[PDB]
Amino acid sequence: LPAEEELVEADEAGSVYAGILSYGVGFFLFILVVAAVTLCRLR
Amino acid sequence: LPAEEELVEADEAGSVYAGILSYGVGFFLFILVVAAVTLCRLR
Repeated sequence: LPAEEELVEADEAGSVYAGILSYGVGFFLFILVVAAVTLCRLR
Repeated sequence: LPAEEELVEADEAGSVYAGILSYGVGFFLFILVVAAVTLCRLR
């Protein structure tokens, strides 16, 4: 019962740097809905 | 599910992924000055 050679995958700049994206992306979405409403209501 | 995540010292997402950050970060700065002014001028 030999073992079949199985490839491996390493994690790099995936879930590490992504933590910083939440700031730009997260703020983008929140700003889109926030600015849109605040701006629309200002009209 | 034998597979799992891991962290190691390496260089990645140098000037490649950074291109996507410009969207979040860039919009953040532009939104800060834009929203601030638009909001301030509101009242």
